[PDB]
Amino acid sequence: RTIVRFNRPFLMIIVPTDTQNIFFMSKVTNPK
Amino acid sequence: ASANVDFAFSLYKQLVLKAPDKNVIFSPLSISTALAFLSLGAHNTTLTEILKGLKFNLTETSEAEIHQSFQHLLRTLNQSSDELQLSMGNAMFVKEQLSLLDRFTEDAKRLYGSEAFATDFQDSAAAKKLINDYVKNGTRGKITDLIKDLDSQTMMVLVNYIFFKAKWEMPFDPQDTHQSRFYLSKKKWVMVPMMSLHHLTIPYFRDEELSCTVVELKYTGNASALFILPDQDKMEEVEAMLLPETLKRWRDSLEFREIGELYLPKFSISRDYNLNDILLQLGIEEAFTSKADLSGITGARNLAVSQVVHKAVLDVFEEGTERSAATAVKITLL
Repeated sequence: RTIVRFNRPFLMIIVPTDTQNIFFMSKVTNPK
Repeated sequence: ASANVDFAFSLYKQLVLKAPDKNVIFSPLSISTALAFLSLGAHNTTLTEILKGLKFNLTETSEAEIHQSFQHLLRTLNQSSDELQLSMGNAMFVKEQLSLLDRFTEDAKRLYGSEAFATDFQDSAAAKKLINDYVKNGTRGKITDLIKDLDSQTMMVLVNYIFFKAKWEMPFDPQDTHQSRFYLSKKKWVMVPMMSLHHLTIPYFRDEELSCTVVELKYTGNASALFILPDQDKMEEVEAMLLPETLKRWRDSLEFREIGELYLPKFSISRDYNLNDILLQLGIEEAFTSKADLSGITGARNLAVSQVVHKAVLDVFEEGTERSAATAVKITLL
């Protein structure tokens, strides 16, 4: 029932699964 | 670790002020490891500006310690090739017939895994190819040209690279990829290959506070991709609260749930950066001026930071994700 659609600007944070850290960070305002 | 996270977000704010409408992409780890590596041969104000710059509380931690923490993480390149690829690398291309403290040399090679390469900076056709060929090899071809123009009075160049390829635990079916709309603004849009997954149970949290939605998509290794999607016109409300506390609140609030449909663009982007201004805004000044004490390198106060450059690349496709990043600290005479 709940839909999640990335058709507008977003953030993508790559992290460790069981650890609080940031390996990679990113904002996509335009995928092209 | 809590430092690297504070450092990542500080850096995030800075990059956005400089170009509030462009894509942002970086590896905090790559920038940190390269600034820490530089810290080996740094003394006094110079040395204390870089460590507080990297967000460490010098009351608490010793610097012999911080170096071990970086040495520790790098050791975890031990990497299990079970649908996961990782490789970090550090190097120092020192001028042919420039002498370094045995002590500098040994510390770089032992704590950071660095290697010393004799490079002839008077021939810039080549010194150039050499460093670019090094970075390309390590990133397996993604970052083809980190170094653009390079002067002959360049004494030394420090380089760090990071490569990571992984598989989605829940891969996407290319059959469910169809050109759809991606809105740059409320009234403007483009068409992008939009991948989809259906009736999938994944970590979810709807943050009414910030007007955004958070979801976690796992990779087979021990990493995850965290996606935050602000409501239209709330990207700035979110960015204003991008801090360590907020990352922790989201991760702790994530609860399993079945999503009917999930749409994600298939894309590939990269950014190029001159970090001089950003580090300056985070307080790293003296390493750039006439006052630079980098005498741990030579034994003399004859070297200064010319520039710091970073380039990062992110690929999102149906089977997984590939990202690489590189940082280079250009060093000259003082």
